[PDB]
Formats: sequence, C-alpha cells, structure tokens
Amino acid sequence: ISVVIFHFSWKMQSDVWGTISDQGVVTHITGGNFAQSSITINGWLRDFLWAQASQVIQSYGSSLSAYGLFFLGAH
Amino acid sequence: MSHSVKIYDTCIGCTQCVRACPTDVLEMIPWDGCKAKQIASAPRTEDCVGCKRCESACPTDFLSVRVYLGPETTRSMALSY
Amino acid sequence: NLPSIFVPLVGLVFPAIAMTSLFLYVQKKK
Amino acid sequence: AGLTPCKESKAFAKREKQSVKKLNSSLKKYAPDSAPALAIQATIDKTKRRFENYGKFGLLCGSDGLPHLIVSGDQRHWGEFITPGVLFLYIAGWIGWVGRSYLIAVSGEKKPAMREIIIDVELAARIIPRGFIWPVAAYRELINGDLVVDDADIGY
Amino acid sequence: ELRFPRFSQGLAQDPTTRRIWFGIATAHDFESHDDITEERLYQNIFASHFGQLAIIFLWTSGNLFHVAWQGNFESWIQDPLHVRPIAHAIWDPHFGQPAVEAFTRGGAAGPVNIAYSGVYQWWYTIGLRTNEDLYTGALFLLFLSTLSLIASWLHLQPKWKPSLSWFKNAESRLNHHLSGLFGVSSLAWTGHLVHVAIPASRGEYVRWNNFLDVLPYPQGLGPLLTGQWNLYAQNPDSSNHLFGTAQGAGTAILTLLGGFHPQTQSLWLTDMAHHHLAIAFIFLIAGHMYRTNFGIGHSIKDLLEAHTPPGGRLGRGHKGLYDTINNSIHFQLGLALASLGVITSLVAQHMYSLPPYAFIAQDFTTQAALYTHHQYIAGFIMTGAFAHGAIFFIRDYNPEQNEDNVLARMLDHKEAIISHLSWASLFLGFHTLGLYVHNDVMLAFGTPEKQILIEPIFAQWIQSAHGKTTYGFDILLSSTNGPAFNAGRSLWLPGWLNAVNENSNSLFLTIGPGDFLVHHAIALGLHTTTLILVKGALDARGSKLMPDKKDFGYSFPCDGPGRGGTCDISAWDAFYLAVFWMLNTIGWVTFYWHWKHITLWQGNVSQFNESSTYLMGWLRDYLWLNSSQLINGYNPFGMNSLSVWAWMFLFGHLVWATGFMFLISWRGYWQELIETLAWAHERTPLANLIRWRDKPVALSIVQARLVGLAHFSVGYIFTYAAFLIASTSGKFG
Amino acid sequence: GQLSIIFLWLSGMYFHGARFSNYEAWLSDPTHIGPSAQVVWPIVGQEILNGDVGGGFRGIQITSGFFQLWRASGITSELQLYCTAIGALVFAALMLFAGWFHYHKAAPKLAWFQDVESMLNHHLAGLLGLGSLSWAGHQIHVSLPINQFLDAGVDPKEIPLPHEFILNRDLLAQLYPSFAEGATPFFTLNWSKYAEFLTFRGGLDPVTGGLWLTDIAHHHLAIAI
Ligand code: CLA
Ligand SMILES: CC1=C(/C=C/C(C)=C/C=C/C(C)=C/C=C/C=C(C)/C=C/C=C(C)/C=C/C2=C(C)CCCC2(C)C)C(C)(C)CCC1
Ligand SMILES: CC1=C(/C=C/C(C)=C/C=C/C(C)=C\C=C\C=C(C)\C=C\C=C(C)\C=C\C2=C(C)CCCC2(C)C)C(C)(C)CCC1
Ligand code: SF4
Ligand code: SF4
Repeated sequence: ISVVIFHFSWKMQSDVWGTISDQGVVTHITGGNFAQSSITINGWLRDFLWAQASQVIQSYGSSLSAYGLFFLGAH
Repeated sequence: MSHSVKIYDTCIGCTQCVRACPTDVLEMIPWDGCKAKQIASAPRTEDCVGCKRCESACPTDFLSVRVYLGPETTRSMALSY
Repeated sequence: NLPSIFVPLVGLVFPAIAMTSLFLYVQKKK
Repeated sequence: AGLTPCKESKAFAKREKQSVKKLNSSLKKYAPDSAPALAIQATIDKTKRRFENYGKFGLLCGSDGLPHLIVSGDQRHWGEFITPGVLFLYIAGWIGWVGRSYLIAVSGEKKPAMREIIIDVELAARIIPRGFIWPVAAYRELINGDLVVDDADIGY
Repeated sequence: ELRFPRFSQGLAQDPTTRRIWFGIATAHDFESHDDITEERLYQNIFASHFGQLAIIFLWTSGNLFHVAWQGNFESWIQDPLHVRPIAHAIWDPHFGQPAVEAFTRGGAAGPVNIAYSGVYQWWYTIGLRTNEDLYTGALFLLFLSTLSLIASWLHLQPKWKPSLSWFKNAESRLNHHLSGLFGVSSLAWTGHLVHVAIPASRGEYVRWNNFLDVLPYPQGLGPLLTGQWNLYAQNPDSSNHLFGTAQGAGTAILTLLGGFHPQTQSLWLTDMAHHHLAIAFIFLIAGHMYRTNFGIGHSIKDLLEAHTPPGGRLGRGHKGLYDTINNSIHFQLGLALASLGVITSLVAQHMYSLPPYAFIAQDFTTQAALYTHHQYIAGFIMTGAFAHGAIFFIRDYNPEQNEDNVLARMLDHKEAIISHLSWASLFLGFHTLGLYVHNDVMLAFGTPEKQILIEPIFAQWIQSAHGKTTYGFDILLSSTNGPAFNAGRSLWLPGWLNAVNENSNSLFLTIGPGDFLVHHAIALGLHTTTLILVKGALDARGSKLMPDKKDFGYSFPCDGPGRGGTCDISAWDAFYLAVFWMLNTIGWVTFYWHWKHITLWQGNVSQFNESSTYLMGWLRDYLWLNSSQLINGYNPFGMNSLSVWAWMFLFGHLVWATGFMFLISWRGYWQELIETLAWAHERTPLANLIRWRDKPVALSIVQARLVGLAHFSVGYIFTYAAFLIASTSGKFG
Repeated sequence: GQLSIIFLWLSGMYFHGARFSNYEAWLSDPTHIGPSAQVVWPIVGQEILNGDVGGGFRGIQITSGFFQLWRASGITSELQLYCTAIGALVFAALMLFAGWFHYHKAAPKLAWFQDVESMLNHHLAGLLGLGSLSWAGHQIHVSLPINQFLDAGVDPKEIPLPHEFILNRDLLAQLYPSFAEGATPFFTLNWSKYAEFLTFRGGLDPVTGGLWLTDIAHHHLAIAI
C-alpha cells in the first residue's frame, strides 16, 4: 500500500495537478520531474522524500505545527 | 543419543510425558519409589525430535523429564526429503 | 599497466580457484 | 556563568518584540471587533505578561534571549529547581506511601487478587489521607525497622 | 571427524547444510573442539596469535606501498593545506567516461581515492620525507610479517612448544611485559624522536647511512652523565617556526612547553619526546615488582590473600582469586577487553582535542573519520568484555574454590545490582526524554523561551578549574592567587592557558544547555547497555525461570514454549540485545561530536547552541540539512566525486533493511517454505538430474539472530560512514 | 452496536459542521477558502493551531471533504446541518435500543438466520435497490435544481427552500420544462421527454470541476432498476 500511495502522490503532483496560467500554459507542482527521476532509487530519495518533506519539517510556529509534531511522534 | 533425554527421581508417575511424545520415545516402567509405583523411561531416544512438549507436561517442582539438545541426525531434524 | 593484470587476477581468477578448491574440500568424504 | 538577568538582556526584550509583532501581523486582517480579533488580543496580553514574569522572578537569560535554569543549588535561585523539586518529592511519596498501605491492608484476605482488580473504594478512602503525613510515618518505620524485610522474600 | 569440519565429529555427521554454516562459526572455539587438552589449548592460541601479528604487519605494509607508489606524499609535504592526500589508484573496468574524469583529482593522472585515515600527517611528523623511506618501510614490515609466520609454525613442532607451566607463569610474564614490552619500547621510541624526528623538523635529514655523525644536542651524551640535565631544555623552537625548515629552529631536545605548535596546530615535538621518556621510566621501575627466580619481589597470590578486610564486610575477600583468574582464559580475556575498551575511547577523546600530528587539525574530514572510528571500535570491544564475563561464569567458574570471596558475593546479591541499574536507567530515560518533548512542544507553538534550559554548570566549573575564562568562576588556574596557579606559572601554564582560551582549537569547547541534555542521553546509553550485559552475566549460571541454565552452555536457542515461553533466554541473547544499544549509544555520541564540530568549523556556533535543544532541530538542521550535497552524487543531470559516497549511502540503507528480515521472521515459517521448494526441484524434468549432496534446511534459530545482527551492524556503519565523510568533505569545512 | 456507533459518528460530523464551521462562507468562494470544521480551546498556547483558513474564520483545516458532500446535496444552511445531526443522533438510540431488544427480549432463532435465499432477496431489492431509487429521488427534486442555482451563481441565502420546488411545481418549470407534463411520460414510454435532467453526457463540468449531476441523477436510477 505504501508504495501505491507514494506512486499516486508523486505522479499527480508532477503530471496532473498544479496551477494554470491565464495564457494557458500549465505548470505542475513539482515541474514534471516524475518521468526522469523516479527510475533511480536515489531519485525517490532526493526528489520525493527529501524535497517534499520540506513543508512538514519546517512547519513549526504556524497552524501546520501539529503535523510537525506527529511526524516526529510517529517515528 | 541424537538428543539426550533424562528422567529424574522426582517423577511422580503421572504418565503425562509419555502420552505427549509425538514420536513414541518415552515409556512407562514399574518402580517402587512413588505412590503410583511407576516411573517414566526413555529407551528410544533416537527418534527424539526435540519438541519440548514432552516436558511442558511434567508437573513437578522444577522438572522430572529433561531434554538436552545435542547433534542432529536426519530423523532428529525431521526431514521428509 | 600492472593494475590491468592484477585487478582481474584477484577479482576473477583467484576467487574462482578459491571457491572451486573449497567446494571439493567441504564436500569430501572419507 | 555570565548569564545576564532576563530583565536586562536586550535579546530577551527582542523575542518579546517579535512574537508581539507576529501576532499583531495576524490581527490586521479580521474585523476590529469580531471573535478572532478578541482571541488574538487575548493571546497578545498573555504573551506580554508572560515575558514580564520571566523578567521579574530573577530568571537569568543567555545570549539567546532565553531563560536558563541554575540547578546547582545556589539558594539565590531556590524556586527554579529546589523548591519545585521538594514539592514533587512530597507528592511522589504520597502516591507511593498510600499505595503501599493498601496492598498491605488487603494482603491479609482470602485472595488479594480480587481486591486489586476490583479496588475497594471505601478502604481506599480511609487510607487516601494517610499520605498527608508520609514523611513522619515512614521515618518512624525506618527507625523501627518495619519499612523493609530481611531474608523472607518469595511466598511469604 | 571424517570430513569438514575436522575438529568436531558431531557436526561432521550432520547431513543437512547446517554442518557447513556451523563448521565455520565454531572454528576458533578451541575448548569445544573434540579431543582438546590443556596443552593444545594454549599451543594453538600461541600459534594463532602469531598469525594475527602477521596480518597486522602485512596490513601496514600495504599502506606504505601504495602511498609511495600511487600517492602524493612528496608533493603533499610541499603544501599540506592544499593537496588532498592520496590513498591509492582506481582501476574499475565498469567506469564510464564522466566518472574517470570526476575521480581524477589530487594532482594525479587517473582516478584515485583521497586518503582520510590521516597516515600522511603521521608519517610527516615522525620524520619520513620522501617516497624511498616508505619503500624500505614497506619491505621491513613485510619481512617482520614473514618472521611472524615462521614463529607460528615453529612453536607447534615437538621440542619447540612450551609446556603448561610456561604459560601459567603469571609473575615472570608481568615483569617482562611491564618492563620490556611497555617499558623499553617507549624508551626506544624516545630515541627515534630525538635522533630522527626532531632533527627532521629542523631541516636535518638523518638516516641509517649517517646517523652516527650527527649529534642530537651539540654537547650530547655528557650533560646527562654529569647530572645537569638542565641543558637539554635550554633553547627550544621559537614561536615563529616553519615545520620543515631551520627558521626559528632551537636546539632543545627535551622540553616542557605544553602549548601548541603555532603553525601546525599540534603538540610540540619536544614535549612528546619528553613524555615517552618519562613513562619509559615508570614502567621499568614498575616492572621489577613480582618474584620470578631471584628471591625478591611480591607474590601475586600473597597480595590477594592479605587484603581481607576485618569485620567481614567483604567476606573472605580476595582469597582464591589467584587460581580462578590464573586458570580461566575467559576471565583473562574479559579483563583485557575491559581495559582495552576504555583506553580506545580515551584515545578517541584525546586525539581530537590535542592533535598529535602536524597539519591534522585543519583536515576536518580526517578528524571526523578518526574520532568516529575509534569510538565504534571501543563500543564493540567493551561489549566483548562482558560477553566473555558470561562465558567465565558458565565454563570455568567454580562455586567451591571461590567460597564467599568477593566474586561469589557478586552472585549473591544479583537482585540488588540488577534492580538499581534498572532504576538509574528508568530515571534517566523518563526525564531526558521528558524534558526533550517539552522542549519540542514549546517550540511547536511558537514560544521558544518556555523551554527548559538547564545550564551545565558543573562541567563549566571544571572548565574554569583548568583555566577557561569564559564562565568567569575564578577558581584554581583561573585565579591568580591560587598556589596551584603559582605552582605552574613558570612551567606549562603560559602555553596551556594560551591553548585553552584560543577559540579555534577543540580544546575545551564552550558548552551550553544543549550539551547538558545530550550528555544525559549519552549517560542513559551506558547504564541501559550495562544493564543488559550485567543482567546477562549474573544470570548466566541460573535464574528462577530456568535454574539450571549452566547445563546448556553460553549459547542455546531457547528452552521451549512451556512455563510461559522462553524465547531469548541464553546469556548469548543478552549479548545479542546489547549490541543494539551499543550502536544506538555510539550513535548518540558520534552524532554529537560531528554536529558540534561542523558548526564550529564554519564559525556558525550559534546554530548548534539553539537548535540542539529540541529534536526537530537535530532532524532538520543536522540530518536533513547537511545531506544536501551527498544525495546529489548522481542525478539525471550528471555525477560528481561524491557519487561513490552517494552509492554507499544507499547500500548502507539496503543491508540495514535486510537485517529486519532475519530478526522479525523466525525460522519455522521458512522451513515449511523450503520443503515445498525441495519438492518442486525433485519433480521438474531435466532438473531432477541434479541432486543436492547436503540437504537444504533453513538457518537455525541462533544463526538467524547472528546473521540478522550482522546485516544490521554493517548497514548501520556503512550508512553513517558515508554520510560522515561525504557531508564534511563536500564542504571541507 | 457497530451500526449505532457509526450513527453517533455521523451525528457529530453533521453537528460540528453546523456549529463550528465556515461552511456558509465556504459556499461563497469554494475555490479559495479552506474547509474548517474544528476549533480548539486556547489553553496552553495551542490556539496557534487555529489556522487562518480564511472566510473570516479560524480553526483546524479539515480534509475529509464533507463540504463537497454537503454541497452536492444542496444543504445551503447551517440550520439544515443541525436538524440532520439530531436525526442522526436519534437513529443511534434506535439502533442501540434495537440491539438490546433482539438479544434480551425477543431473540431470533436459528431457522430465521439460515434462510439465506430471502436474506439475499431483501438486501438486493430492499437495501441496495430501493436505497438508490430513493436517493435518485432526492437528487432529482433537491440537489439538482438547487445546485443549478449555486452553479449559476447566487448567494446561498436567497435560494428558495427545497420544499418550495416540491410544492410550487412551476418553479421546476423555470429550469426544467419537462416537469410540466408530470409523471405521465414515464407511464407512456416517451422517456425522451425527461432528457433535460436525465442525460448521458460524460466528462466533467467545466464550471465546478465535477461530474454532471444529470448523469449522477440518471446513474442511481439505472442502478436502481
Ligand atoms: C504503590 C505503588 C508502587 C510502589 C510504592 C512502588 C515502589 C517501587 N518500585 Mg514500582 N511499579 C509499580 C508500583 C509501585 N512501585 C507499578 C504499578 C509498576 C508497573 C508499571 C511498577 C514498575 C516498576 C519498575 C519497572 C521498577 C519499579 C521500581 C520500584 C522501586 C523504586 C521506586 C521506583 O523506581 O519507582 C518506579 C515508578 C514507576 C515505574 C512508576 C509507575 C508506578 C505507578 C505510577 C504507581 C501506581 C500506584 C497505584 C496504582 C496506586 C494505588 C492506589 C490505591 C489506593 C488504589 C520501589 C520499591 C524500580 C526498582 O526496582 O527499583 C529498586 C524499577 O525498576 N517499579
Ligand atoms: C562481567 C564480568 C567480568 C567483566 C567485568 C568488566 C568488563 C568490568 C569492566 C569494568 C569497567 C569498564 C570499569 C571502569 C572503571 C573505571 C574507573 C575505575 C575509573 C576511575 C577513574 C579515576 C580514578 C579518575 C581519577 C582522576 C580524576 C577524577 C580526574 C583527574 C585525574 C585523576 C586520575 C585523579 C569479568 C570478566 C571480570 C568476569 C566476571 C563477570
Ligand atoms: C542535594 C542536592 C543535590 C544532590 C543530591 C544527591 C547527591 C542525592 C543523593 C541521594 C541518595 C544517594 C539517595 C539514596 C537513597 C537510598 C535509599 C535506600 C532510599 C530509599 C528510599 C525508600 C526505601 C523509600 C521508600 C518509600 C517511601 C518511604 C515513600 C514511597 C513509598 C516507598 C515504600 C517506596 C543536587 C546536586 C542533585 C542538586 C542540589 C540538591
Ligand atoms: S522432545 Fe519430543 S520427541 Fe523428544 S521426548 Fe520430548 S516429546 Fe518426545
Ligand atoms: S510427566 Fe513428569 S512426572 Fe509425569 S510421568 Fe512424566 S516424568 Fe513423570
């Protein structure tokens, strides 16, 4: 299950979701890097665990703090 | 002799170890040192698989049948192939 | 020069002879 | 050890300044009289009176603007560690001494097993105050030599 | 016998593959070999030791050979602060082209590896100067290795093997080892320091060709005979000294300065010569204590007997401990490990504060790779000391010859020892974690002042007793009145006090509230680690759950499901669980050393002093932050020098995660899995023509634990060792 | 018992969404106001958890997505979220009572249980079948015409209450002229008259980014049969 919900999270942020320009060009959340960086195990470490854990790690002092604590607490 | 099975003098002759040997090692022989007048005996230690259930059913102070695991043979390892 | 010979010898040959030597000794019977 | 008093440390009076500004930042977006504006204001006053009490009770602040505790026992600072500490040790025995009395009290029954999974509330009520004087009571047990046993340990 | 293993008949007739696995693990256990006798037991050990010296000398001849055949040693000398020391050359035929470029560095011509073992500085200091010194350095050690291999063979033939009484001579051995081994060697190393090393650091090149002409001191070998030794400390190296030449070069050979060499940030040469000369005497005089053949000197048996306290509080005291030690090898080994376990930690602690080699306090990576190395070695060795304590209580202890002495009593109140260890661990665990979560929460809500910052004042008082003036407590050596200050104002204090207040070295770093909380976390590790080992040792002979544990040996799987289940009961398993707490504990130590220094070297000391009070600070600002350069060792854009460390980093994660497979999933499941497989192979056509000689069975219960721990440890070392080197070397600062 | 707890769980969710939420604000600008339906007491500084989810409100931003569920059913009132909360709570007492009754007062026999033909027969027609058809009802008369106002773009406060359509049949005409003839085409097999509110579009709705409620309306009807 864990790899499935990892597969879904990265694929949608990189290839589907994201804002849209008024002009019409689309920029996805992670810039469409799934198709190149997800094939190497180190890729799943740099650009998914390390680069998408920024928000949880520095979530201290704002309303997302309760997630920062649970992140540690669940470890 | 593959494993060594030893029965002490504490045994009260309850025939709970013999009935619990899954491969017919232990057996009961007459005695005169208990009210029941019978003590267990282990004359077929070859086939002894080592399954300590034989002495998880000895109800004495510490134990009266004891099992020491030695070298392993092809039947004391319970190999079917 | 010299590495190009000694690296394979300790990486390929010397393992092979070692494994095949032990395998006979382990599997002997007398 | 060079820890300046918090009522003097400019760093301490800096942290107080930011956290107030940070809260007042979050306030100039709601209505000047809605429920959020009051709750924000409530926490703002709570903060200022928090910093003042830390710069009043003699807490010493380092170069981080943060309080530091002197647990060395310098009795200029007794209410930081020693005074709260004794307050704990009083309580901790009270819990300890009461529980001991109960187990001894129910020890002489047909099966003490049942009176511990199903606690006797009345008996635990006539024992709950005996922990008010545990320092006196225990210290007499130690002298009289009934606080401990010697070599009869398992069974009885 | 009749096949491998030749030393154990019970294993030989085992038909399954269990024999092969167990014929390797029980090779060196000489007691449990069949037909062993007490003469063989020693003679094998004596021959085996010479085998272990052969490896050590052959190992060190490897380093000298490569550093002088593929290394930068002559160039590195010319500028120690800008030339990466070179370990060896790389020839890997899988390398592509951009890797060949990337790993070409250090002024070489092809790929190389940068040496982080710090050999380059050590050989600079002790006087080596070209390649050619190293080649003969290689040959000599190679010869010494050849000599040792002869000895291991020689002392097995008849008419060359010692008898029992020779090994059991505990007195004549302690004289030689104390006076000859420890003693003379230290005296002779002093000789080399003042005949080669010190002259090298003053521009004088002295070698075996000419070392008879040169004088260590222009009036040498006189002033010592007269009694006015007060000349060898006359005119030392000036403050403005360049390590390799004659500028400011004094002529003193033995001094007492105590500071640092200003240029190279190391201890002075002339101090280290004096110190090895001083402790060359202590051991020589300590070596003539015990009686051997000449009617003077103590008897160690007598000393043990005489120390019996009146009043009986120690029972019969140390009576009879002579034979018990002098007849139990597992006892002697236990003591050796305990002493060796300590000083290795001592070595780690002193080297990083008092750099003893020139230009090694500015090679930051070498410092980290050394201090971390020796602590992990010390963590392993210390666990062995208790492990062979347990084997002592099982195999060789005798409950009659040790009647009521100090040793049998430690089996008599084992409940009192075990419980209090449990208390001290619990008290440290609740509050060190307790204050930590509190510090964590208070920062999560945006209030950093509401933390619990306890100033580590006792350690700050001690630092003030050694002269550090930051905390201004004005005590001994920090106050001018003190006679202790006056007693040293003209010998070493001016140099020692100048080093301790310098803010560049690691001598007595400033400590704050962060360092208080970590130290208890360190302290928690030692008690809990001790608790497992000490609980293992004292319950080895027996306990209530199984009061005849001694009849099964040190290591047995379990005792069956009865009486409520007995999984993990052998004293072996106590050592087993212990290693986990050792790796965790040493984890908390090396973590602390690296981060505190990695902030210092950047001059950003505030970052540690604030982030190190709440856990997310350690996870964000140390782990996550410092691994940015490591994980980019290779990406879909390119590779770097750091790729090899990036690869090993994951390789560490992979072995570690394989460890769980053997710890969690236990044997009975896999055994049923093999039987189906060994059926499929017996029915597949073209593949029923090949038959196993040794039947296939799943690993034994103890083997899985050992195998499972081997992966966990290997993966845990390689992972951290990769992050430690890459992150530091990435910035080289 | 397990059935009863779920109802109690549902009751809280509807209650909480009514008393402690910016739902009605969320119905104005659903694109850029986070759904919040939990508000913490400020004791130990933990009021920092009350995030600026916008809409003149504060609180823990939820993610279970009830708000899209309450909009797809045309709730558009705090009052209506309150009454269902009571209704959900009542059933919890009904179920919990029911459990007691059928084990201590009147417990069924074995022969009752083992008759698994009728078991399947009711669940297929009664629970699964009539469940959809009833729900396909509520979508036709309530969720569809109301949400067609909000999607058209109107303040939630002025949308005529859902019992106005079911009474004033002319209002449904002003959106859906097929509602003039009544239910007689359904009885004369002229089913292509209800093509306004029973379709087979597919795709997603450009205005709101979801399915077309006509398809959903048709879907449960097709499933029902
Ligand atoms: C009346 C309760 C009571 C008392 C007086 C003691 C006394 C003692 N325990 Mg202890 N213990 C208890 C309950 C108690 N225990 C319970 C319930 C547990 C299970 C969690 C433990 C687990 C435990 C361990 C693991 C250890 C001790 C140890 C000790 C000794 C040192 C004190 C210490 O470390 O505290 C330890 C304190 C705790 C572990 C905290 C838990 C205790 C709870 C909070 C108290 C329960 C009180 C009771 C429920 C109230 C009854 C009220 C009545 C009117 C109904 C001391 C003899 C240590 C020892 O051997 O040192 C010599 C030791 O290692 N105990
Ligand atoms: C188990 C066992 C064993 C083992 C044991 C062990 C292993 C132990 C260890 C132990 C240890 C591991 C210990 C440690 C110790 C330590 C010490 C004892 C220390 C001390 C210190 C000091 C004394 C110091 C002092 C000083 C100071 C304070 C500072 C200044 C300087 C001076 C010097 C003054 C054996 C084998 C026997 C057998 C039986 C059982
Ligand atoms: C002063 C101070 C300090 C120090 C301290 C110390 C050092 C202490 C020690 C201590 C100790 C060294 C102790 C010992 C003890 C022993 C014992 C032995 C005890 C016992 C106890 C008991 C026995 C009790 C019991 C009880 C009671 C009475 C109550 C509760 C219940 C019970 C029953 C548990 C510091 C620095 C920190 C800070 C400042 C202050
Ligand atoms: S171990 Fe098993 S086979 Fe052996 S005696 Fe006991 S019960 Fe019988
Ligand atoms: S179980 Fe024990 S007591 Fe009973 S017969 Fe066997 S040995 Fe004797």
